[PDB]
Amino acid sequence: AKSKNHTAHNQTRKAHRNGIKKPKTYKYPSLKGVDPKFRRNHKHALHGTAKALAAAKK
Amino acid sequence: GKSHGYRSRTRYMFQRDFRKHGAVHLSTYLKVYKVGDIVDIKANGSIQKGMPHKFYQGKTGVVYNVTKSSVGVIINKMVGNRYLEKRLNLRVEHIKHSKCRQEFLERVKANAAKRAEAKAQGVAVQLKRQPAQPRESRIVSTEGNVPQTLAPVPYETFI
Amino acid sequence: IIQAKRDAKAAGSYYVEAQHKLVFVVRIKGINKIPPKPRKVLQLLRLTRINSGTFVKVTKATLELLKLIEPYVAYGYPSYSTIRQLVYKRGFGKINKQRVPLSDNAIIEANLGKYGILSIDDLIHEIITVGPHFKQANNFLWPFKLSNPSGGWGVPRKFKHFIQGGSFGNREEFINKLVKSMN
Amino acid sequence: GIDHTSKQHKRSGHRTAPKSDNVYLKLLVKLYTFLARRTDAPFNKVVLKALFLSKINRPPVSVSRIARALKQEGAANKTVVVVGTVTDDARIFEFPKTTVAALRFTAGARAKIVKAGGECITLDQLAVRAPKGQNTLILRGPRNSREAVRHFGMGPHKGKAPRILSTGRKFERARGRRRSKGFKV
Amino acid sequence: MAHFKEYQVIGRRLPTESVPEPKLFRMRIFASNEVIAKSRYWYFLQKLHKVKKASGEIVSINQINEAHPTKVKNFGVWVRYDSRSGTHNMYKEIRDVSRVAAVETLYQDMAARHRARFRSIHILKVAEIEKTADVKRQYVKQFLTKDLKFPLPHRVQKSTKTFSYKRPSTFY
RNA sequence: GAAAUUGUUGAAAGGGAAGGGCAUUUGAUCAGA
RNA sequence: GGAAUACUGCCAGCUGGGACUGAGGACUGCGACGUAAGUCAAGGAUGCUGGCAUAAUGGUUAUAUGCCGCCCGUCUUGAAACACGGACCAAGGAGUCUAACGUCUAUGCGAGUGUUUGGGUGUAAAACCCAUACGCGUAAUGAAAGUGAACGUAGGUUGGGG
RNA sequence: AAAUAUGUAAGAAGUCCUUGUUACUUAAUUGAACGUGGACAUUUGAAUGAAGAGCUUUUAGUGGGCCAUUUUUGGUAAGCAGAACUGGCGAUGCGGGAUGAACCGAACGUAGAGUUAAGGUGCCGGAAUACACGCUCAUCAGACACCACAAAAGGUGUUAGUUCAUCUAGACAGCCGGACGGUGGCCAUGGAAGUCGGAAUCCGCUAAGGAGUGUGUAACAACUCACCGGCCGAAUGAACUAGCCCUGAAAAUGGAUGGCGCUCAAGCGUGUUACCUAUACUCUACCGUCAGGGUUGAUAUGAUGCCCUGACGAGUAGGCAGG
RNA sequence: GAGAACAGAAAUCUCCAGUAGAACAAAAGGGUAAAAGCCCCCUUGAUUUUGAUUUUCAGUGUGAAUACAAACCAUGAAAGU
RNA sequence: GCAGUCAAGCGUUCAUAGCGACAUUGCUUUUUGAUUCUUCGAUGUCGGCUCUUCCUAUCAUACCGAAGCAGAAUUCGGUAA
RNA sequence: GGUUGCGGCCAUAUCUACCAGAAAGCACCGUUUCCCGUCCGAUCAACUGUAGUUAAGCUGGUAAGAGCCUGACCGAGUAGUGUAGUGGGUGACCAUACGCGAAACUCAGGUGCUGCAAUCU
Ligand SMILES: [K+]
Ligand SMILES: [Mg+2]
Ligand SMILES: [Mg+2]
Ligand SMILES: [Mg+2]
Ligand SMILES: [Mg+2]
Ligand SMILES: [Mg+2]
Ligand SMILES: [Mg+2]
Ligand SMILES: [Mg+2]
Ligand SMILES: [Mg+2]
Ligand SMILES: [Mg+2]
Ligand SMILES: [Mg+2]
Ligand SMILES: [Mg+2]
Ligand SMILES: [Mg+2]
Ligand SMILES: [Mg+2]
Ligand SMILES: [Mg+2]
Ligand SMILES: [Mg+2]
Ligand SMILES: [Mg+2]
Ligand SMILES: [Mg+2]
Ligand SMILES: [Mg+2]
Ligand SMILES: [Mg+2]
Ligand SMILES: [Mg+2]
Ligand SMILES: [Mg+2]
Ligand SMILES: [Mg+2]
Ligand SMILES: [Mg+2]
Ligand SMILES: [Mg+2]
Ligand SMILES: [Mg+2]
Ligand SMILES: [Mg+2]
Ligand SMILES: [Mg+2]
Ligand SMILES: [Mg+2]
Ligand SMILES: [Mg+2]
Ligand SMILES: [Mg+2]
Ligand SMILES: [Mg+2]
Ligand SMILES: [Mg+2]
Ligand SMILES: [Mg+2]
Ligand SMILES: [Mg+2]
Ligand SMILES: [Mg+2]
Ligand SMILES: [Mg+2]
Ligand SMILES: [Mg+2]
Ligand SMILES: [Mg+2]
Ligand SMILES: [Mg+2]
Ligand SMILES: [Mg+2]
Repeated sequence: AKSKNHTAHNQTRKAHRNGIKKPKTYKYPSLKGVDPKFRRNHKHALHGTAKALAAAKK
Repeated sequence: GKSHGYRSRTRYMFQRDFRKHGAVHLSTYLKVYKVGDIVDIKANGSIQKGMPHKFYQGKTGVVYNVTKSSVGVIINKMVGNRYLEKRLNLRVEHIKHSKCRQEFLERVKANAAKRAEAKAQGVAVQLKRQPAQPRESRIVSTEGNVPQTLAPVPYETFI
Repeated sequence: IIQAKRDAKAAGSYYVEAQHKLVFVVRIKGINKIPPKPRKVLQLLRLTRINSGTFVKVTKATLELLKLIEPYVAYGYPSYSTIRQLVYKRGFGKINKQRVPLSDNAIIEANLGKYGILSIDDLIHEIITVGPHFKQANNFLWPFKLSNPSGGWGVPRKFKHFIQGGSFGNREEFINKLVKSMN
Repeated sequence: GIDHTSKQHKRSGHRTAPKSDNVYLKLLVKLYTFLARRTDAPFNKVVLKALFLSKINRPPVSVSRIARALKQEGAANKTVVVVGTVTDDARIFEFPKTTVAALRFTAGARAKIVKAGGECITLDQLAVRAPKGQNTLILRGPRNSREAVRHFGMGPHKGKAPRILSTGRKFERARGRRRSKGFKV
Repeated sequence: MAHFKEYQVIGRRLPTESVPEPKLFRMRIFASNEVIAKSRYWYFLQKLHKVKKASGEIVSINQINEAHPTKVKNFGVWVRYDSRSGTHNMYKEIRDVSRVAAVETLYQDMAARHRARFRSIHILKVAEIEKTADVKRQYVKQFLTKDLKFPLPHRVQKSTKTFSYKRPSTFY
């Protein structure tokens, strides 16, 4: 016996019951897909900046 | 059977903007995109590489990565009942700087300048935008503008 | 204002009165079968119950909201007498998320004195003349829970526009009569 | 009828009393309820809230953790407050002299503190000494180091410790865990 | 829509820097209140000129009372109305003491004889016929004869009580 | 020594079901002060 | 030309009749009137009077009257259904225990924890006491051979209760 | 090239200034990214709201749907079959639509009072046989959306309109007179003269007459009308338009504006009031729930207690809690 | 379209116009003119390592695709690809 | 299946006595389909016999109108089950 | 202001038909040993800047020019459309209320602007 094929009925109500939540923007986002050459240089840049800041404590 | 390909239902979406076909002008390549820039996505049909999916046509996102000929764009795509972070690798032909934020940066500059000039002149800020207010009172003169009386016209066909 | 109108008429001009800066909106439709966008606008205007009313400062941003919820509300331009009676009889403040009757000027001062509002007439003034702290004063005022109109609605059917012989929409000056009968 | 903008009759979702039937814990809760009501001390309020917490929400605080908190600059003479159990830690060899207020002390932790020359005191003694939580330092143990936590959020590309009884080769390591058998996760 | 009042409504087509002081268009609207009067003004202005309420403003609205509300006049009324199948222009004649009474009679008569609702009727013009023999409708002409007299046969008096003891009479 | 079911007695009602809800009239019966 | 009146609106103008309610239970407050004493319609009813003192009010029950009221259970989009089970009543009658587990909670002890396989003992299947092991935890990773967790104040930055 | 719908932004994770790191990058401290330090807090950079916000774990049932407005596909169509957005029914009582899952109104703790919604106010039946202007007479009248049907085409029925005409220099109708000559006009036909048929669409007399409006003849002849007159004396004619009513309009047990019945309605169109009544709205009381608080300063034994304040209460499957 | 022996409608040669009305393996849609089409030259980037991303999506798999990184190469004068 | 509207034509002449093309509006549920709403813990599945009642879209009988109705016969139609 | 090299936007720049252009520049132009490439020194390459010319390219102008561009209370608040009603209508569809709002059409105007560098009567 044939039945219903598809409907989006009630789907927006279900989604809005717990709401459509914006995805929690952060500071310092992930560097996952960032250019690996840039990431390799940025690691050393952060190392040097931390070293300089620590040495500045005299 | 059904058909849902990568470029399905893109027939008019990926057209070449009638009488603007052919080579992409050089300003598109001369634009410079930095991480944190806000860009609108509009696919160029003549550039098949680095092309965005049809879903991201007209979406505005943030550049998170910069490569030789492409940028990485962050889009918040609504999936079910929440937004998922999507990272698109788009050649510069399919993106442009969003003017929804250059105007905002100009407004920020103007606000800072106005705050400086106000702290120099006196005590007033009024730095927030306000909606269109109801109109103040006005006096309308009839000098040379005697009100002309109109009436509804009778029906006629003129066919 | 009266003398300005007379002076314009004597000078052969027309005095165009300033557009109204304040409206009173009353929800005249029940809470069933409301489309999501007008329902959200009603919630944001705090009209979550039939015969609930609030003051709205008129701008483009709120005029569009009233446009969206036109078929479910009767709104108009409240007079000073209407505002005074509304605040005196059905005036409640939102204090610690509670509906506290405005039976004393100290109640108003404790919550709105930081805005220079010290009394019930201070609050009424801030509402009628849409002052700098109209938003805070109006939000302090709990939504007015009016009764059904005492002499009826004056129309056989409420849910066409006031212009079309119904009850909803802008009824600009007759909102005073409607709200007084509802008060 | 009212178009409700939020769920009606929603409980606050926070404990207002200890689930425990410990009479002494209830007495401590009464004392700190009085204190939080009539002292306006945020320390007293947070201690009253912590007195309700379940066991997994009061992870043990080790003496080494307390020693690091005292190594914090300017905190060497503060009364360390742990609403829960203080456990011993032999991985540290130099423990400082300090006063630690806690719900419970293990035998080793109490011995270590007393031998280093401090004192182990109860929360009511802490309340008597510092009714406003004067010069206190509240320490909390690691909640998300629990064994149950690592299995939370399990799914593809999550790296979240599958729930398993036997570990080793032949136990959930072949298909869906490496490219050589179908795919990796 | 109700007992009618006549309003003059003057609107502006709100001024700009290029065009200050626009042409101040006026109409005479029959409406039961000022809100309906302004709505009808904007309806007809949208029918006539390139303007809408959002791009214009009501300069003035004034109730026009009958100059001689206790003088019996004959009015020629030119209307345009929508029937079930088309639009038609009609001329009618109404005897009354005021324009508002004549317009109420016009709306009642159009509803009664053509099932034309208020929304389907445009009042093209209302004008007093100053001279007799310019009245061209017989149903008004017959009331313009000299020394007009007529009885009221079969007078039906309303009883206040359920029962009567008299077998009443319809004399008048 | 229950119920179904039944006899007698007593009470009451009964124009093509009966039973029920709200409310009170009437009859019977009863607690509290 | 001078008014009036209608209509609409306003008064912190006055006043008559009717109905429902009387919550609370020392004081505290805001006020009003008074020069002040005090008084008050001001953070919720008191005063005066009558009858009865029991079936009178009330409850229960039967009946009468006005209006309303389809047969429950079930499957179902939809049951009063011309869908199914049910003539009636009594008694019986259906998420149990176990092995191994996830979450959460309580308890004990805590880098350890688990006395009860067993031994000792006993007022004898109880209670009480206990050695060596073993299990799990304190190390992971790799197919495996194997290797095996501090540059640092056990790091830096942002937020973070106290 | 809309409308609706839709992405982003409207700041302190910001802006500006100076200069630190790097193995990246640059011709190059050039830039890139991350920073030290400094300056900017009344509107920290639109509106409105916010029984708070964020987060985590774990589990139930469900995974046959259906209906209404709108968009919409297949189909002649369907109470058909399939999509879109929303609102609903399922899961839901209540007032109204007589009756009904879905429509209108309104969502529900126990009560009192008031006011209403939708719908109604002749009687059933609570509430005006109310007011007012018109329309309709049906020998199948009509009488409230969903909804329980009716069409094309018609009607000097009746009503109201549009446009064009005739008319006291006599309109139309009515009675009577004339209605010729050229001319049997020409032609097709056996015969056709105005009149079975084609073309030509003329004039003299003319107030007026058509090479013809009909009847009649085998063809004639003859009556007849357009056309003009005699008499009467003021309004009349034609084509249209759309209201109500009527024809079109035929099914089976006897029966349905709900019934009765109703005809200047108790029908239809419209307008103004008054009135009736929902579990809705307003106020109050009481029950419970939730939330925010007060109170170990004692006799005072119920701090899980006592108390204050505010809001809320529908519910199948299902979950939990207190009994 | 205009011309040239055989040669005509169609062998080939020449000029003019020609926004693509052609072609790009295939279905359709899009795209492309000093090219993505045609011809010629050189080639193997149809390579190696393992990650990230997009569509389908449970944000699993598979397929397909995108942008890099680390190499080794091809081509070009080179930018580049 | 039945019934209309228009009227090019048929009917010697004459569209409508009787018909009526090309079109178009309907009605009916005695056809057959379409659907799958009810019934699969069961509504006895063809036809005939028997018997009652109902409908009218009337074959006959009653009374009529029209005709290309002289009579006779017949045809069309009305009220009528 | 002209012109050249490189350009940005990519017709207000394009297209058709005519006319004009001082100076410089550009260009056509002259030659074939070499590099180079062709059936063909036509293109491409090299050489001269000399033998000549503004004829063409190019630039600008003209045209009730084609196109294109801009604006409009031009059409038109029309078409369409969001929302509303126990509105109309047998229906098809339509009207009204609160909003948004085209395209064609018509009219008028316009016909490249401009960046860096160099050069010029
Ligand atoms: K069956
Ligand atoms: Mg299904
Ligand atoms: Mg496009
Ligand atoms: Mg490719
Ligand atoms: Mg009343
Ligand atoms: Mg009503
Ligand atoms: Mg409620
Ligand atoms: Mg016995
Ligand atoms: Mg018995
Ligand atoms: Mg009997
Ligand atoms: Mg008055
Ligand atoms: Mg009391
Ligand atoms: Mg009694
Ligand atoms: Mg009943
Ligand atoms: Mg079924
Ligand atoms: Mg059932
Ligand atoms: Mg049945
Ligand atoms: Mg069964
Ligand atoms: Mg049975
Ligand atoms: Mg039993
Ligand atoms: Mg199932
Ligand atoms: Mg189906
Ligand atoms: Mg179900
Ligand atoms: Mg419902
Ligand atoms: Mg009905
Ligand atoms: Mg109630
Ligand atoms: Mg009655
Ligand atoms: Mg008709
Ligand atoms: Mg009635
Ligand atoms: Mg009526
Ligand atoms: Mg509490
Ligand atoms: Mg409930
Ligand atoms: Mg090429
Ligand atoms: Mg059977
Ligand atoms: Mg049977
Ligand atoms: Mg018949
Ligand atoms: Mg040459
Ligand atoms: Mg060359
Ligand atoms: Mg030249
Ligand atoms: Mg031109
Ligand atoms: Mg509605």
